[PDB]
Amino acid sequence: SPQRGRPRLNAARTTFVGDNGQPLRGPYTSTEWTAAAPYDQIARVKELGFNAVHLYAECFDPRYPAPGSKAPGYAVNEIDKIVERTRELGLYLVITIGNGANNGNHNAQWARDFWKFYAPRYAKETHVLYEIHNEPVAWGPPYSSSTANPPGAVDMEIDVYRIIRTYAPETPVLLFSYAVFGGKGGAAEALKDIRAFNKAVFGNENAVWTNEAVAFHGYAGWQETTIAVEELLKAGYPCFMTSYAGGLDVELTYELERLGVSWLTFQYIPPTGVSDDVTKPEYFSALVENSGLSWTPDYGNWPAARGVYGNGGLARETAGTTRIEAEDFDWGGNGVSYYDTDSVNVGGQYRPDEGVDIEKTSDTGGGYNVGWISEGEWLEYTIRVRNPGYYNLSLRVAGISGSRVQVSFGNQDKTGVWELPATGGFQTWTTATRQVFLGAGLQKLRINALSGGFNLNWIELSPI
Ligand SMILES: OC[C@@H]1O[C@@H](O[C@@H]2[C@@H](O)[C@@H](O)OC[C@H]2O[C@@H]2OC[C@@H](O[C@@H]3OC[C@@H](O[C@@H]4OC[C@@H](O)[C@H](O)[C@H]4O)[C@H](O)[C@H]3O)[C@H](O)[C@H]2O)[C@H](O)[C@H]1O
Ligand SMILES: O[C@@H]1[C@@H](O)[C@@H](O)OC[C@@H]1O
Ligand SMILES: [Ca+2]
Ligand SMILES: [Ca+2]
Ligand SMILES: [Ca+2]
Repeated sequence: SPQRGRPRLNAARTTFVGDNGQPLRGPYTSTEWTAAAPYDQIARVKELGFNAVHLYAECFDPRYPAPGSKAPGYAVNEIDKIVERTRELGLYLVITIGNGANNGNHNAQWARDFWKFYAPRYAKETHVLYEIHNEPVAWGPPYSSSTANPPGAVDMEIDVYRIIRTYAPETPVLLFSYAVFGGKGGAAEALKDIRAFNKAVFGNENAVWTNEAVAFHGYAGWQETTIAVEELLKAGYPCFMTSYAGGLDVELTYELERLGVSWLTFQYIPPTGVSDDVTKPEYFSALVENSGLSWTPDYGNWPAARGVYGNGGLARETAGTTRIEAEDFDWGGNGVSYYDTDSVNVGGQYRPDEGVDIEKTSDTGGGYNVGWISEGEWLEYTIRVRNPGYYNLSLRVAGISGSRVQVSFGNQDKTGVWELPATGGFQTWTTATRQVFLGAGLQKLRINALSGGFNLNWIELSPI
């Protein structure tokens, strides 16, 4: 069977991982007011490096159970199709209740009845996880405050959890689905909610969860959301991102990858959804490609295996001058993180098992330079620009004759043709500088050798 094995908490207790130990990563679809996305459209997520699908299954009715209100269960035939199609495609599925125009709200009786019907229905589907309710409170913790808008969401979480565990004893549960989860303060407020949940459900405020995690969204922004997640992780509670958007929020994704946290992004499986289509490059694949983000996919060969050389495998951050040694190009290999015309490293130095040609340099500071740079060659360096704006881009270069380079950032040309002066010698060094406008974020710096005949020691960036 291609059916995926039950997700489980990882050893580090940071998130749910799959049957191969890898995080869950995926886009979303909806059966709230539309049919289930076709099989071939769901299949496309496998080629975009994903192994999961977020389903907004049904939208709640605030008026329920008043006359003419829409009851839960209306989409059952469409949800069954999503469950079957994900089963057969070897994908994980996270099912939740959506809100339509009523995000930051819920109807407790509607939620209890929804889960009463659906929990037993998919209990045995080992690829299916249950997320209690999307964004049930405007707009994050503490739900347990008597003045939360609206009140009683923790009672709903408790009640639905018990319903789920009665009929689906082994099914992973994602709790809270906080819209705005930000700062040490946010984590502290979430811990009030968690402690109250745990006391009611486990009889002990400090329960060690075996099959539950905190669902959250990214609307506090990447930095504050990352702080809040790190706090919650330190407190011993796993989490799972279920909805965020920047297109892909590359910055938060990078942080979640570092922290070992699974994620579902708010771009949709075609034909339809309320945001942006995940198969259009401008909303996902190009953002991943341009940034240098990498993970090992469950299916296919994309994204490429690559990353930062040195610096603990983390993106080199700008401030203040930031130096990137030419010899510290990203790992990933020929045609991926660099292109060299011969697979031998002719200089033999520093990285003898990659193709870039590297020699000891006599330049100030010593170390190494890239040499034997031939027309068409290129080198990539994954960096992170905190502050958007104009920077001085400096190349430390040498050459007997003049040469031409062009430098891209996130696959956008920032320099045009850049004529590098002859210095009269391959170890006679000069600094060439050009102003560039850089956008904020994780991005690959690419040196493109338009001609050969120059050596490159290092690259510098500093604000003008
Ligand atoms: O279908 C998914 C939808 O997304 C969920 O909200 C997310 C939230 O989880 C997080 O990721 O932040 C972004 C939120 O997205 C906003 O969601 C609401 C949406 O506007 C509503 O769109 C639906 C409209 O109504 C339906 O239209 C079709 C019709 O046939 C039906 O009867 C209508 O009810 C509604 O009036 C809009 O306010 C924004 O466009 C989007 O950015 C939601 O919980 C889930 O429903
Ligand atoms: O540094 C240079 C190299 O770039 C090449 O062009 O000739 C050999 C020297 O070591
Ligand atoms: Ca070579
Ligand atoms: Ca070369
Ligand atoms: Ca160097």
